[PDB]
Amino acid sequence: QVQLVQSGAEVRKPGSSVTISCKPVGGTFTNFAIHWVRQAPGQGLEWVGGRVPVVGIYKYGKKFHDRLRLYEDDPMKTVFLELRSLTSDDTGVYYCTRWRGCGMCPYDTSSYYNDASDVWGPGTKVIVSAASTKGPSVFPLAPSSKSGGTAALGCLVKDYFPEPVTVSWNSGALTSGVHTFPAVLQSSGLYSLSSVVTVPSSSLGTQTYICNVNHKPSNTKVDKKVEPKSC
Amino acid sequence: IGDIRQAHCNVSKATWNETLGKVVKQLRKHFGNNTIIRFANSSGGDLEV
Amino acid sequence: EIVLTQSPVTLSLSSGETGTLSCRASQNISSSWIAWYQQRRGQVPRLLISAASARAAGIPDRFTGRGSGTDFTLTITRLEPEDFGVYSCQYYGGSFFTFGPGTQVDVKRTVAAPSVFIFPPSDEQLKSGTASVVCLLNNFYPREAKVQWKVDNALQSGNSQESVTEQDSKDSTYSLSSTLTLSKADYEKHKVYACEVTHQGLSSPVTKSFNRG
Ligand SMILES: *[C@@H]1O[C@H](CO)[C@@H](O[C@@H]2O[C@H](CO)[C@@H](O[C@@H]3O[C@H](CO[C@H]4O[C@H](CO[C@H]5O[C@H](CO)[C@@H](O)[C@H](O)[C@@H]5O[C@H]5O[C@H](CO)[C@@H](O)[C@H](O)[C@@H]5O)[C@@H](O)[C@H](O[C@H]5O[C@H](CO)[C@@H](O)[C@H](O)[C@@H]5O[C@H]5O[C@H](CO)[C@@H](O)[C@H](O)[C@@H]5O)[C@@H]4O)[C@@H](O)[C@H](O[C@H]4O[C@H](CO)[C@@H](O)[C@H](O)[C@@H]4O[C@H]4O[C@H](CO)[C@@H](O)[C@H](O)[C@@H]4O[C@H]4O[C@H](CO)[C@@H](O)[C@H](O)[C@@H]4O)[C@@H]3O)[C@H](O)[C@H]2NC(C)=O)[C@H](O)[C@H]1NC(C)=O
Ligand SMILES: *[C@@H]1O[C@H](CO)[C@@H](O)[C@H](O[C@@H]2O[C@H](CO)[C@@H](O[C@@H]3O[C@H](CO[C@H]4O[C@H](CO[C@H]5O[C@H](CO)[C@@H](O)[C@H](O)[C@@H]5O[C@H]5O[C@H](CO)[C@@H](O)[C@H](O)[C@@H]5O)[C@@H](O)[C@H](O[C@H]5O[C@H](CO)[C@@H](O)[C@H](O)[C@@H]5O[C@H]5O[C@H](CO)[C@@H](O)[C@H](O)[C@@H]5O)[C@@H]4O)[C@@H](O)[C@H](O[C@H]4O[C@H](CO)[C@@H](O)[C@H](O)[C@@H]4O[C@H]4O[C@H](CO)[C@@H](O)[C@H](O)[C@@H]4O)[C@@H]3O)[C@H](O)[C@H]2NC(C)=O)[C@H]1NC(C)=O
Ligand SMILES: *[C@@H]1O[C@H](CO)[C@@H](O[C@@H]2O[C@H](CO)[C@@H](O[C@@H]3O[C@H](CO)[C@@H](O)[C@H](O[C@H]4O[C@H](CO)[C@@H](O)[C@H](O)[C@@H]4O)[C@@H]3O)[C@H](O)[C@H]2NC(C)=O)[C@H](O)[C@H]1NC(C)=O
Ligand SMILES: *[C@@H]1O[C@H](CO)[C@@H](O[C@@H]2O[C@H](CO)[C@@H](O[C@@H]3O[C@H](CO)[C@@H](O)[C@H](O)[C@@H]3O)[C@H](O)[C@H]2NC(C)=O)[C@H](O)[C@H]1NC(C)=O
Ligand SMILES: *[C@@H]1O[C@H](CO)[C@@H](O[C@@H]2O[C@H](CO)[C@@H](O)[C@H](O)[C@H]2NC(C)=O)[C@H](O)[C@H]1NC(C)=O
Ligand SMILES: *[C@@H]1O[C@H](CO)[C@@H](O)[C@H](O)[C@H]1NC(C)=O
Repeated sequence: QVQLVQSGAEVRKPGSSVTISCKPVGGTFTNFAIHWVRQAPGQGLEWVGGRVPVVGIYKYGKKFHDRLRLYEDDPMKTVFLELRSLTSDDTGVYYCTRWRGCGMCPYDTSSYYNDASDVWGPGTKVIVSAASTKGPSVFPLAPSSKSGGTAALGCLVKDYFPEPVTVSWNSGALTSGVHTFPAVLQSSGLYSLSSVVTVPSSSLGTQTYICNVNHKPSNTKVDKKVEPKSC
Repeated sequence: IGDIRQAHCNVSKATWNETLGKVVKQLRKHFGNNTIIRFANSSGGDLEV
Repeated sequence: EIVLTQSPVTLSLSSGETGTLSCRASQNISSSWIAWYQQRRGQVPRLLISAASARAAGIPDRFTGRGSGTDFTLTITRLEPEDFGVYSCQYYGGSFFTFGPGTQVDVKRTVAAPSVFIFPPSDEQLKSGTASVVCLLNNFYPREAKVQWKVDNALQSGNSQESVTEQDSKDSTYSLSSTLTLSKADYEKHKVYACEVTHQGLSSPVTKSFNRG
């Protein structure tokens, strides 16, 4: 049984370069090839490159010439991925993949490259965004006539970073009906999301509704009230 | 540099089985027709022996 | 190049129900260079079947693989709520590996139309120079809802991103959040904003509109 251990997440400015480590644990090093599979946020899997560690049997993707460079370091027994000229397309989670086989057979000195991947690294989140630790800017999503007994209201979190951001309603009081959408990466390089909830229209002007957005790295805690206007 | 494993020497089992089956008949000419002979590994002593 | 395509984009299945995913290759490929992966909730992908038929280590009997030449199928006789998510097929033959686009599976449920809402921007955000109109589709089961923004009945494109939650555990419903983002001046060049929802269980495309004021 083998295992793959990667690096932690990183954030890089656009146009710069990033280097990701991957060290196998308890397996043959020079036999099977290490492939790299990435996943842009919300899209399918994309093959990056593959390389037998020391033998050098490698080949990169058509999309990654003059920007990718795979190398290794056998004193540390760790392979590395290097990607240059970073854009917001290159944001995603990068996986260290490998095949494992037999284990008991040691006399196999050959090198393999055309295989699947049953051994996967936990992943390394690479974020391409030219910005710094910025707190959110909560904006209300007030209900109005624009339905049939039940209306909807929410808060909009915009222009922030790291994204562990949590949203609660009335300090954990309102839980049912709450739908907090996943964060999206804007073209400007700042995260954004929105969390809404459905309430009966009879308790619009009666029950007070406030959000509780807590951005931990920036140490920001915002309690914004949702007040209807109805246009 | 790279993985490590012990040095070894490979001999095809079919050719060695045939070679032993051919030497045993030449050995029976001195030690008996329709008799059995054995051979185990070394006894012991010097590493070069 | 060698590129793969997956047909049953979203395949709904209940407990014990049987499904069959497909993975068509462009050229003719050998039946020893196709693998199937399981990806549940943005976690690590797990190799289901290698060589389009060889079931991997520990992969249960419910996953059977077939295919030859151009089309490759993955048949799931029965499934727990354990094996739900996105399935991908990989061609691992030549010097250039390529994956399938992915195919999500859903817990099969009765049809449900989305409750649509629309949220105008706040004046506090208008003091910052940006405008964000939100269109919401809540608690609808049949995936593949179509959201189209109309500005004075003129269709827009490009500046309208959207995000969808995962399939809810209790009621097996989905929710979509489309965010239309414009600038300060582009917000004032019109006054009628709306979003139209095209949906299966919705017998007519519902439009939720409002005016600038
Ligand atoms: C000295 O001497 C010594 C001794 O002799 C030596 O050593 C050696 O070496 C050699 C080399 O050189 C080597 O060979 C090698 O090996 C390897 C290993 O193998 C193993 O494994 C495998 C795999 O399988 C899997 O599965 C199974 C079941 O089915 C199992 O059993 C296993 O284990 C594995 O596992 C997996 O799965 C499972 C499930 O359950 C799981 O669990 C795990 O985890 C994993 O995942 C196998 O197959 C094998 O087996 C075999 O063998 C045995 C022995 O005994 C036998 O018994 C059997 O039967 C078999 O065989 C048979 O069959 C086959 C089928 O095919 C055939 O082939 C043959 O012929 C016969 O018939 C074991 O176990 C391996 O792998 C190899 O192969 C490879 O390579 C080659 C060359 O290159 C080729 O040809 C082939 O084809 C292959 O390849 C592959 O891969 C690649 C890349 O990597 C590719 O490209 C290709 O195409 C392929 O792939 C494909 O297919 C596959 C399969 O089917 C699949 O998977 C994929 O996907 C695709 O489709 C070779 O063979 C040996 O081993 C050694 N030995 C020892 C002991 O050590 C030395 O070298 C000498 N030296 C001097 C210099 O002299
Ligand atoms: C023992 O211990 C030693 C001490 O540490 C250690 O050094 C030894 O490790 C390393 O062994 C290597 C053995 O090759 C040795 O060579 C290096 O190889 C590098 C890899 O790039 C080349 O090969 C790949 C893949 O190889 C294909 O062909 C082989 C042939 O047997 C085959 O077996 C493989 O399977 C593979 O086939 C491919 O196609 C198949 C088709 O079906 C497919 O099935 C396979 O899966 C596979 O894909 C190849 O992909 C490379 O890219 C070629 O092709 C692309 C695409 O067209 C082109 O764009 C490229 O330009 C390139 O074309 C060239 O090759 C093709 C054939 O593929 C040919 O047609 C073209 O005409 C053209 O020649 C490429 O071929 C390679 O990068 C190394 O290059 C130099 O620079 C390195 C980076 O700095 C440096 O580390 C190297 O040392 C090296 O030399 C430089 O530094 C020297 C220092 O002494 C100096 O003297 C010299 O002047 C230079 O400055 C190099 O060629 C490594 O050198 C060696 N050491 C390392 C890595 O440090 C270790 N060995 C073992 C066995 O254990
Ligand atoms: C001919 O073949 C025979 C077998 O038919 C073979 O006899 C065996 O030799 C091995 C050594 O090659 C013996 O194994 C050792 O046994 C002793 C106890 O008798 C152990 O203490 C040894 O382990 C020690 O060293 C290890 C090395 O790391 C340590 O890890 C361990 O803690 C011990 O310190 C070792 O196991 C074996 O007992 C014999 N007997 C048989 C029948 O297996 C013989 O060597 C071959 N060659 C010759 C010249 O006859
Ligand atoms: C993958 O391989 C298969 C089989 O070799 C290829 O199928 C072949 O496709 C051609 C058309 O491109 C078929 O020719 C047609 O034959 C019929 C009957 O003779 C005739 O009426 C048509 O007018 C046409 O000539 C051919 O028959 C068919 N092979 C077989 C065995 O049926 C397939 O095209 C290959 N894939 C790719 C991408 O090339
Ligand atoms: C010793 O090595 C030689 C050469 O690597 C082997 O000869 C090859 O054997 C294979 C398998 O029969 C053939 O397919 C090749 O055509 C042979 N090559 C040559 C040049 O003859 C030989 O079999 C090996 N012997 C042992 C016992 O491992
Ligand atoms: C003993 O001699 C006979 C006749 O010369 C011969 O056929 C036989 O092979 C010899 N012994 C053996 C068992 O080889």
